[PDB]
Amino acid sequence: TAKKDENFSEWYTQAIVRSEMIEYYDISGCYIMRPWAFHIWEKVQRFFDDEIKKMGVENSYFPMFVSRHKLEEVAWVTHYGDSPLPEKIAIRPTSETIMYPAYAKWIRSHRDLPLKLNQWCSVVRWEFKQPTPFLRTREFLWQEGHTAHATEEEAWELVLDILELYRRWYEECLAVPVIKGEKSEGEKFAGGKKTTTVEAFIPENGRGIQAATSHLLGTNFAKMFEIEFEDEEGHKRLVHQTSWGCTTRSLGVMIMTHGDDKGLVIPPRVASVQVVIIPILFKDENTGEILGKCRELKTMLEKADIRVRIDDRSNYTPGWKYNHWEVKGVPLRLELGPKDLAKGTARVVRRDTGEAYQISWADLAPKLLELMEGIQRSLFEKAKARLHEGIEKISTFDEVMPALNRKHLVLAPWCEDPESEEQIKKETQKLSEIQAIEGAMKTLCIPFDQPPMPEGTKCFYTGKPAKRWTLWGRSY
Amino acid sequence: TAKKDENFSEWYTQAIVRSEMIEYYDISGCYIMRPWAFHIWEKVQRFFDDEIKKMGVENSYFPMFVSRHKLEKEFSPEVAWVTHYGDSPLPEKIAIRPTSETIMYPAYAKWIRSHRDLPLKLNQWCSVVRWEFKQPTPFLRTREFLWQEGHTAHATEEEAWELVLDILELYRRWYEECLAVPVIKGEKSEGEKFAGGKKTTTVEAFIPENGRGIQAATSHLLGTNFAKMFEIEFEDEEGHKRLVHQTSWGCTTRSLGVMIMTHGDDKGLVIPPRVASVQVVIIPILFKDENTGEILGKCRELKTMLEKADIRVRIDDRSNYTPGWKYNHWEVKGVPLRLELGPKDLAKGTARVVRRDTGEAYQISWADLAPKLLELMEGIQRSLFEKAKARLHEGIEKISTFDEVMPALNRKHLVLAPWCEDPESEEQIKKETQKLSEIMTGAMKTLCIPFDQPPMPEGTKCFYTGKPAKRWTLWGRSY
Ligand SMILES: Cc1cc(N2CC[C@@](C#N)(C3(C)CC3)C2=O)cc(C(=O)NCc2cc(F)cc(-c3cnn(C)c3)c2)n1
Ligand SMILES: Cc1cc(N2CC[C@@](C#N)(C3(C)CC3)C2=O)cc(C(=O)NCc2cc(F)cc(-c3cnn(C)c3)c2)n1
Ligand SMILES: O=C(C[C@H]1NCCC[C@@H]1O)Cn1cnc2cc(Br)c(Cl)cc2c1=O
Ligand SMILES: O=C(C[C@H]1NCCC[C@@H]1O)Cn1cnc2cc(Br)c(Cl)cc2c1=O
Ligand SMILES: [Br-]
Ligand SMILES: [Br-]
Ligand SMILES: [Br-]
Ligand SMILES: [Br-]
Ligand SMILES: [Br-]
Ligand SMILES: [Br-]
Ligand SMILES: [F-]
Ligand SMILES: [F-]
Ligand SMILES: [F-]
Repeated sequence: TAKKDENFSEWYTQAIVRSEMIEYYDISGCYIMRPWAFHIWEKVQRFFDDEIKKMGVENSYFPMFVSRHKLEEVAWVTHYGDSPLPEKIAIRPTSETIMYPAYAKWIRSHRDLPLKLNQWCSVVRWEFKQPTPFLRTREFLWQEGHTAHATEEEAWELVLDILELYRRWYEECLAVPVIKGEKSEGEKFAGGKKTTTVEAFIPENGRGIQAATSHLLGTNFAKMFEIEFEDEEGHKRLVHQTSWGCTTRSLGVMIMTHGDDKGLVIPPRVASVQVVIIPILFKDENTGEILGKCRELKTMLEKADIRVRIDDRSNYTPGWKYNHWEVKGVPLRLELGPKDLAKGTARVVRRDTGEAYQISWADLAPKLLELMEGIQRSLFEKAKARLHEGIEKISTFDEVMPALNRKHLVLAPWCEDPESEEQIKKETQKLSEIQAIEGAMKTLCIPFDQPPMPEGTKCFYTGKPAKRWTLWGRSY
Repeated sequence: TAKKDENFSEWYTQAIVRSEMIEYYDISGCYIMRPWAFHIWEKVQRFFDDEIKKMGVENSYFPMFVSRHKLEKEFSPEVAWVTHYGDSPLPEKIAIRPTSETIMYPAYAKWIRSHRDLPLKLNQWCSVVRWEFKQPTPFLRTREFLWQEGHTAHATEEEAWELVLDILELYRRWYEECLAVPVIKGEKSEGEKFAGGKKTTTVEAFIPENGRGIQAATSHLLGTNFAKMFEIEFEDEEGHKRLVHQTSWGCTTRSLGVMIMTHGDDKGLVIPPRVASVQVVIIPILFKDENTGEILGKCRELKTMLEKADIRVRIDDRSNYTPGWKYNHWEVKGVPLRLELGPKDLAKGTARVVRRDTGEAYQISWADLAPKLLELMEGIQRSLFEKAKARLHEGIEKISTFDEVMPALNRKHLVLAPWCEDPESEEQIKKETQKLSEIMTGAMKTLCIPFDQPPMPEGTKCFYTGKPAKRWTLWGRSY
């Protein structure tokens, strides 16, 4: 009902509910993840988990509770039954304070390193602001990896390998283009040394959003938690640590990237159902001819590793089913009616473009595989083009507000001084308000891919010598 | 180092710490599950997840919090309550899930409208919290634990019951086929079944060293009781509203504890090959620079060859540990097979292989390695299971009268006794056995009413009440 570009947030809420991905919940900021969405989480989880296992990272499970003093918008447990606890305990917002004392105990010698752990769990961040399903929620599923190394070089190497896996999670599984970069000093994880990130862009509201993160923590947590090892010469040294995480936010980004006015569009690589078979039957009927052929076609397609679901539910019209599965975002629908039975073909409609194909039964499995690769690729390339058109390369501050009013990001030469970022946030916030009467812009990332910087280029805000091209915009 | 048959509890503590399975934590009743334990969990999780997906069960994720009014729709002391965010008190307190019925079933009532929506079959892998102020046991009884909970809804009772039994058979396979732990299928007594369910089925395990039974997993026929409570109804094909027939089932990381206690020995863990992330560890014997490069090369060749046979191999080529250290390390961790390669073996074209369960050593040519190791692993798996099954059979005494109860309990055995199944008699038996044990609770309770029933001769009396016995019932002290 709501059009994606006209009323984006209403479009989003409608799409995630009518698709049967999300059920809203009486406790604000928490959502039920139904199988249509949870299957996508399972797919990217399997991909990422298989890859980090190749790197020697091992899964674990640490408690969801942390004691008050060890933690020093956290949800506090204070009672069991009607009886108060001796001390109140917090639900994890992240697990540094839960894991790193164990790391201190475990690590004694250089022979104990590197230590590489991951866990899949949920965390709780009880912010009072209004939630956004998938993107900003009070409880969410994630994975957090935490490693420790004998040298800075090895930790940094892992940071970048994990960031590349996050690029693949988004770009290869979810067909979402992302930008690799480094966070500004004011936006990085405090208590880390350097934060790398992959950033995505939502064209409909012009907002950047952080997609995943990979931190070079350095030795600051080692000194805080006394994580030391004896080296090959017998001297005590601090470990060099990393941590990295990615959440069900990724599903939200996928939904927003590929959806259209009709509803969701799910990339074939992660879709719970890749091909829905719709028999063209009407109430009663059922002689078995058409459903028999559908079952044959399902078996044949499943032998080619295609995920297939026959919607043989009675008392829905074929058009009702077409719209139902389009709203859910199934990438291909296969229609089988009497005419198709009589000619030995089936009619296949791809979700992203609406293009229809008449395919002989014998040709179904290869053709569908081909179409699937094409849909996946096309979804990514169109989204990549939109990303490129949403970034304006500028040189002076007078170009900022116009570009933000076109719902674009800006790539601008920046001095990288931390005070200027706050200034810029405030100054853009003010200018925005003033227009509004008739909203702040921050750094998203300093991209790894740096265009050339002509000698003597000035920072777009301060006029001081610019160091690097920086990506700015409004953000989630 | 404690011996398993002398101080069982300290043996267990040392076994799970020394093998790097658990780490202690400052919040009582919670433990850290280290990677070595988590590998076994991942194996049984993958097994069970694949099998329920073949049945059409889909995974999902429901919130960890539930509202007061939803939680108490109809145990209360065991629920952890969240009352504050930062320093602000919530308007109303919210609870952490001890189980998810009150969270999922309102959603079921909304989602189910027509027979076209059935069956609805969902599962989730998560953790739950039961805040008992009693002493925990690592894996077996903890305040937070990992589990899966499945919840299904069906148009008919017959279909629901078939699913209950199919899931219970998957739990039998989880314990017996993966973990090599024998279990007994049965039905819970009226006093021990899930309240507000119709029939609870169970698989039960036994710990010989302390004589205790323990529930291994559970599968409930809920019937229509929760459908009434939550108004989960469907319009059948003639437009009449009908109640759904429901099931719920679960199993936890307690399974790992049971595996440890069943197969572990004085040397530490013993991991069944089917759940071992490392089935064969290859130890290069490096000493005085004798043939270092050729030995390492041959180890890598053997690893490739074994992996083509789908054997899970690790080469422990770490230079900062001696070979003898590595032998002990992987023995304490329970790796089923150790492969030793030194210059003597390199010359002979053979390897020395030692199996963890018995310590027997084999000299195996390289060309024979893969089929011989596959044979040895199936032998180890089967032998672990069979020896545990024999201990289970020897731990059960079939009795007729109440006077044989306390002697059998003092032999650390369970009893199989003819029982009237009256629920008051179970409470009376619990209290009386506890009293007699005084002269870790000594009470004896029902473990299950086994599916496999011995003959019941006409006129057999209940071992306690003397009324006519209905069925043979398995009783013991328990976890
Ligand atoms: C799912 C998810 C995901 C993320 N992030 C953060 C970065 C990250 C990435 N990359 C991680 C964690 C991986 C590193 C990611 O995914 C953050 C939140 C969140 O901050 N939740 C609390 C909350 C609740 C709420 F009702 C409202 C707000 C709210 C409203 N306005 N503002 C400004 C906040 C916030 N949640
Ligand atoms: C891991 C786990 C597992 C199980 N169960 C229950 C049945 C089940 C099976 N099969 C499930 C859940 C699958 C159906 C299973 O695995 C129960 C508990 C537990 O009751 N935890 C709380 C607690 C903490 C604690 F510190 C101490 C005690 C305690 C000490 N003495 N007594 C009498 C209690 C209890 N924990
Ligand atoms: O959570 C982090 C840092 C990193 N932890 C490991 C996974 C990847 C992740 O980026 C930063 N962070 C974010 N939000 C937080 C919210 C609260 Br509440 C607390 Cl106490 C602490 C934190 C906190 O430390
Ligand atoms: O948890 C159950 C019933 C079933 N739920 C689904 C998975 C399998 C499981 O056996 C029984 N049970 C057990 N312990 C509980 C503890 C508390 Br606290 C509460 Cl409120 C409720 C319960 C409670 O309902
Ligand atoms: Br994938
Ligand atoms: Br974060
Ligand atoms: Br027909
Ligand atoms: Br004991
Ligand atoms: Br899984
Ligand atoms: Br339970
Ligand atoms: F150092
Ligand atoms: F596995
Ligand atoms: F290896």
